[PDB]
Amino acid sequence: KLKKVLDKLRLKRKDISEAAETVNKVVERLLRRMQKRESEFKGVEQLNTGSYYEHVKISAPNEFDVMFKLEVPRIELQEYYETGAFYLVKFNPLSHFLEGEVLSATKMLSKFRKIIKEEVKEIKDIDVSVEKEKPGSPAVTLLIRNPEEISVDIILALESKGSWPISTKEGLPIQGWLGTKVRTNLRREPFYLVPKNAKDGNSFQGETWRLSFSHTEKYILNNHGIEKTCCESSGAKCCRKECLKLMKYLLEQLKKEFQELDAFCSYHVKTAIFHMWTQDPQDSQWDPRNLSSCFDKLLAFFLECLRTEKLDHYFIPKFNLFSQELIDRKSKEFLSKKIEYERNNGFPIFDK
Amino acid sequence: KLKKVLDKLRLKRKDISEAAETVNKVVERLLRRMQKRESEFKGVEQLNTGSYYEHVKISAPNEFDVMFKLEVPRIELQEYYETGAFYLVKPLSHFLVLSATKMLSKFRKIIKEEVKEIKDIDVSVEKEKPGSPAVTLLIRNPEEISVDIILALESKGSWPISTKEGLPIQGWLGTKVRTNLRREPFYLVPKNAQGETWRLSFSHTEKYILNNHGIEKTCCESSGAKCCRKECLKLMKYLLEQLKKEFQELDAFCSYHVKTAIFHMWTQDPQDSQWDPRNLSSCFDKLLAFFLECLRTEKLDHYFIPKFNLFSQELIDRKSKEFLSKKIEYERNNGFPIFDK
DNA sequence: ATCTGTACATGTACAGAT
DNA sequence: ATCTGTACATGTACAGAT
DNA sequence: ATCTGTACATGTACAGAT
DNA sequence: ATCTGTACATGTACAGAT
Ligand SMILES: Nc1nc2c(ncn2[C@@H]2O[C@H](COP(=O)(O)O[C@@H]3[C@H](O)[C@@H](COP(=O)(O)OP(=O)(O)OP(=O)(O)O)O[C@H]3n3cnc4c(=O)[nH]c(N)nc43)[C@@H](O)[C@H]2O)c(=O)[nH]1
Ligand SMILES: Nc1nc2c(ncn2[C@@H]2O[C@H](COP(=O)(O)O[C@@H]3[C@H](O)[C@@H](COP(=O)(O)OP(=O)(O)OP(=O)(O)O)O[C@H]3n3cnc4c(=O)[nH]c(N)nc43)[C@@H](O)[C@H]2O)c(=O)[nH]1
Ligand SMILES: [Mn+2]
Ligand SMILES: [Mn+2]
Ligand SMILES: [Mn+2]
Ligand SMILES: [Mn+2]
Ligand SMILES: [Zn+2]
Ligand SMILES: [Zn+2]
Repeated sequence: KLKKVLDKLRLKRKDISEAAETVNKVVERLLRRMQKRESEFKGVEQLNTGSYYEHVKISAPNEFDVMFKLEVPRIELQEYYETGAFYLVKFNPLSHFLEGEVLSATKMLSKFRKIIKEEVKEIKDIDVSVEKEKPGSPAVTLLIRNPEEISVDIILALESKGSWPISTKEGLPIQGWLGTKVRTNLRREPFYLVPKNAKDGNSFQGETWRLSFSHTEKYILNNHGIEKTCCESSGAKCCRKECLKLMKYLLEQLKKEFQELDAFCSYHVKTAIFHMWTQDPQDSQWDPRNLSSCFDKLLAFFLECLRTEKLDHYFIPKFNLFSQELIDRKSKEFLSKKIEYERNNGFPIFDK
Repeated sequence: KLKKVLDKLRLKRKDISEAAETVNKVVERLLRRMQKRESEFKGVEQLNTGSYYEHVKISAPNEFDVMFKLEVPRIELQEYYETGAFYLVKPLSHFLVLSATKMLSKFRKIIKEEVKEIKDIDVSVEKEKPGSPAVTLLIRNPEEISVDIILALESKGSWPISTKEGLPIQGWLGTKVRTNLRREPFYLVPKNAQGETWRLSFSHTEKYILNNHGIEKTCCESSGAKCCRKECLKLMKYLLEQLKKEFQELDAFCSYHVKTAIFHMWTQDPQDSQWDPRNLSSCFDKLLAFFLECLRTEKLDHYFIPKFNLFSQELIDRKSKEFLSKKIEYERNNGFPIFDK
């Protein structure tokens, strides 16, 4: 039943190679342009992120996420009104994006965007354009057409190599699951800042950046067991990723049908399951034979998050992704009724 | 019982700090002399190895092992008579085939000279034992402390073909750990087999394993469950040391035999729950049983180099092995009287 | 003549295909 | 059960630069 | 290139609780 | 007797500064 759904959701090697070969050409070309004729983004490095590179992309290989990360030493952060996740950056190639020592996200994103657009114009063996800028998005989104519509988000990121900001001190609670050595090593990796980029008429709007832990999330997805052999060729398979896929599909299906659910996103699902993985750390609590129970307990957990208006960021405990300020109580109650319905009627929306 | 023995074997924080502070002074000084003064070993780097740094040193902090590793360009290895572990190898121009003995001699000469210039510590250089890669230092606070300074070539290429089927950790530590470990460099120490032969060393890998030894990532961490893997190693090591001090029939045996055996046992019994502290006795007993089988069948393969049998007739006499078997069997069946000495 | 940033060479895990 | 494409990590060769 | 500062893992020592 | 919490000690990886 749920196994037959996962069969449908499974990507096909044919579609994967056709998608990947075209995506790599465009990314490769954009990346080379960044390290050229004294461009402000010379030295920028590529880091593949998101569902496709975590092997939890469902249905089709039609959306890819790439981080163009730039190392910036000597930066100091100021936390933006105790939000936990938003910061001003302060201190040179990047001199054109400054204003009284404060690095403007929107100025930097604009030039980044301008360059990409120019480079996309010079591609004439692929049908590829740049999507209209959505406010509140750090991404420059490319729309490719070959066998299929394919989205690529190119995400500008500042890379800092110092210790993670204090707001994350109590985050990443993997001690009982992946352990203290994994946590210490992960926290020795750099942290990343992407441009917030909203037009919410607030102070420091265009100079605000948001933390990103996509690199850490990637490691976790691909190293997700308490046993080192979880899902390896001499280990036992778990159903952790399969649950993620199923929850992701439920949300996508609902989202494409109801615009009441615009505020919700797959990152909500990803964050919830990270908490569940912490709560149930044993690989045996994610046995393939117990896919139904496992999926069901995930749904149950997500409903509790919705009811209590509380789903803390996994890395930044005080940043509540389900705050009244972010998502209306009505939106949450709408999604609760929709989830509850599917759960109690055999998930009819899986058959669409 | 066995818990009371481990109490005795436990090092003391006081002795640890007193030993370490003196060892570090001498190593620090020797290391600087290798670079800061223009010698053929400029660029050599320090890597601490062995029981003390694996936290399986027993009784006293009186023996320390340090690798002075030197990165070298693309060398090519020729396997020395299919032994698996020994190879001829191809600034260092003075030691030309790169001669282990010639290189070790200069290394040794330098160290000896530097030790002469130390006048706040009582420290000398032990007489060279042939077939030893080490320059051994003898220190005295009031207490005797040995330090082996081990010259190593560091090579960054793929590990030699003789190791392809070694490190069988797939069902224990897993395929990702194995692949990553095998991406680290490998090392060659001048252990002669003759004077131009080097021996492979995986002390760096053994160190990672000792400190990352569970199937669960949390084994022995503050939010994990403690196992008795290291405690078994300690106990087996003590049994051998105690026997070795009493019988010179056992001169050919060493702690590396014990370490290799337990590596195989850890592979054979990968589950952390098969090494529960509550089952220390069973665990120790099954280790003894395994070691006796190695002795009976004259077979204890190197963990990294499967075809190199450390218990070959060529290395240890059948009589030595039969002697050790009777001695182990006796202790096992009489409540380990030798633990009370 | 030497040095180097870029591209390729080699290996393997994951997961889909047979 | 075996086989195969993609991604990703680490090493090294080399045309263009110094 | 070398050195120091920071953070945290792995030990040990011991008291109060179980 | 064992376990748990705190203190005290050493080791070790890596970033930023010199
Ligand atoms: N791909 C995708 N796009 C979505 C989803 N829901 C909405 N969108 C599109 O995002 C734009 C508006 O931004 P948003 O803040 O509402 O959406 C972001 C982000 O786009 C989304 C997750 O996308 P992703 O990074 O590609 O996800 P992943 O690769 O893990 O899975 P998959 O792509 O298979 O779904 O979540 C939102 N978001 C909020 N906070 C975060 C955060 O910290 N990190 C990330 N990565 N995303 C965050 C509009 O174009 C809208 O259509 C959605 O589910 N998927
Ligand atoms: N410390 C120590 N020394 C020993 C032991 N048995 C003999 N010796 C002394 O070593 C001289 C050389 O003879 P050998 O080649 O038989 O001895 C080596 C090596 O010395 C010994 C293990 O010593 P280690 O490396 O310090 O061990 P670790 O630090 O892990 O444990 P601990 O110090 O707590 O015991 O084993 C022998 N050996 C043989 N092959 C290897 C190998 O591949 N690697 C290593 N590391 N050792 C190997 C003798 O003259 C004698 O004085 C002994 O048990 N311990
Ligand atoms: Mn995505
Ligand atoms: Mn995206
Ligand atoms: Mn030793
Ligand atoms: Mn030694
Ligand atoms: Zn798994
Ligand atoms: Zn353990």
